[PDB]
Amino acid sequence: IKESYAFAVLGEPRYAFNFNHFDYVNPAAPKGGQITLSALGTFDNFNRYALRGNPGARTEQLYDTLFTTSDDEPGSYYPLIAESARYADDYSWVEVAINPRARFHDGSPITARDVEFTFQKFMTEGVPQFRLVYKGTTVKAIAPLTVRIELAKPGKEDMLSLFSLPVFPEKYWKDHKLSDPLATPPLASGPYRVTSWKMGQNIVYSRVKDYWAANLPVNRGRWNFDTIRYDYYLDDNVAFEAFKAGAFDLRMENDAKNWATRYTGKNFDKKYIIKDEQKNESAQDTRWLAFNIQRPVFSDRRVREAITLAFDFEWMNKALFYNAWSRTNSYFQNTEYAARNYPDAAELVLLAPMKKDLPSEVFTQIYQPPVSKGDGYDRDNLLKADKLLNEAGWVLKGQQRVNATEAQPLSFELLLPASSNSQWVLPFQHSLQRLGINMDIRKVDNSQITNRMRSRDYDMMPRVWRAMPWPSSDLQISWSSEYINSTYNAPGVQSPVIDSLINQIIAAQGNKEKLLPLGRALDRVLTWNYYMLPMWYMAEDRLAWWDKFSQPAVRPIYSLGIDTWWYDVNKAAKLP
Amino acid sequence: MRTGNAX
Repeated sequence: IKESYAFAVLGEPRYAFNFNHFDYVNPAAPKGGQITLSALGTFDNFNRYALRGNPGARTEQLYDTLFTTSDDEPGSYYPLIAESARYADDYSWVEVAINPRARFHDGSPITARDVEFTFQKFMTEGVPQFRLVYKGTTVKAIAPLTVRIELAKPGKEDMLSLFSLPVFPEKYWKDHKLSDPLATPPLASGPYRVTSWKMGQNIVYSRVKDYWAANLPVNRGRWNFDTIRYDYYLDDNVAFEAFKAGAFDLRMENDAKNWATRYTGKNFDKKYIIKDEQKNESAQDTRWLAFNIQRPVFSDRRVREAITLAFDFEWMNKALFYNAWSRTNSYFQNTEYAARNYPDAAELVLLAPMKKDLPSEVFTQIYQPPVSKGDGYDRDNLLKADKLLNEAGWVLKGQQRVNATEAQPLSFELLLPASSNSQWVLPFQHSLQRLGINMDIRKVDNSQITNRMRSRDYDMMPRVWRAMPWPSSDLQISWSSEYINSTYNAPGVQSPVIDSLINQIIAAQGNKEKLLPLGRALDRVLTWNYYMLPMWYMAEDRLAWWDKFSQPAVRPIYSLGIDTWWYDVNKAAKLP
Repeated sequence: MRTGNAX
């Protein structure tokens, strides 16, 4: 019925008419030069899609996809390997036309068969959540350059997400299981190719100079550097010192003390290094500490509420962090879907049927993480923590909390990446000790952190909840019970309340008017159950770089736009 | 994420 060259999850695509290049690029940007970047931890293989292993920097971008997303919109799709698509009004089937000029790096064509092969490969050797999400979906080459996708139930976002699948060359991947790590880079297709590396230490990408899609609208003014090099550092302090010394070119500064007090010295005086701070109005990544609620120590909501009360954010922000941070308080932070007011009538129609299985505060209060006076030793909050612990059966015997029936101490392990700056850890450990709670600290390397995060082999560990601009069907992978082993369910929660709210969200894909009370209602359930302990976020981007680059006039809303930068040989000439 | 494990 319909045929289009652009798509959007909600509303209309911004570049629907006369699309020559994005607003946030310089179409005339020159090619050449190197950018060197840091990475924290280590890596051991090149397959981002395997069941295990520690994949190298940028290995999620080795392959082009059927459509690609703009960076100044939440979810709009524009042609890459595909030229266009025909589709049913409900998006339950689509026929994708493949660009006949599309090529892998060895010069061979990308065909409809490669896409069909790619879907079956993920279905049979991929991450276990893929065959669950696309249960009943088929992907079939119906012509040499036409792929037909059919969904067994309506899912406009699930359809559009298949446009982001990497398109694998069958001629290489027929000889490699998708679940196995790769010691060597696979045959690929994107604008940059791995050309050298040292296992665990560096990866070098080279610009593909005859890249078949270099002049497509989505690519104009992007992929300008001839070389992108990643050097690995074991902790962020030595990385920050290497940046100041000139060892790499660009730093995203996530430490408040570094920004407030350490952007000093010869290289800043002579303006060799540029420091930039821009406010950011869009959806925000948030930091949390995950409670593993499958372990007895964190199975009681009252214990999780009490440990949250012991986390003195106002003191940390004032005494340690130069008042730089804002407190995390939503799984839809800084969007319309955050539950920052009282439930309206539409939300109550969604929530009231489940009042038996909900904390009563969902209906009567706005969720607010604990606030202290910032002086330290908050009497009100620590008295309330004691009150909740006693009710849950953890009582003081001597100086240590002990189960009132068994007599087993209240004790747990905080699992920590050795690479992180963790100035907040000892203050939190001290506050818990004053409640009689023992928290052991275990710092481990990047490979053990990845292995144990995936298997949930922890009592508590830090987790980042990525920015979610609308209530996406991805939510089921992180929260719904059948996806408990996807590696994205940090607390280990299997709740029929969550499941019903997310099943309604998945049934309303692409329908904003109904996703709005659904998202706010889900936010209330996730926050009021204290599945995780809210830390902090900042709505500004703090960046610094050596002055060898120039940038477009406009920065994209949803990323920093580094792939639109270029090497400026006049500015570079002025550096030592 | 439907195509890869957490990192």
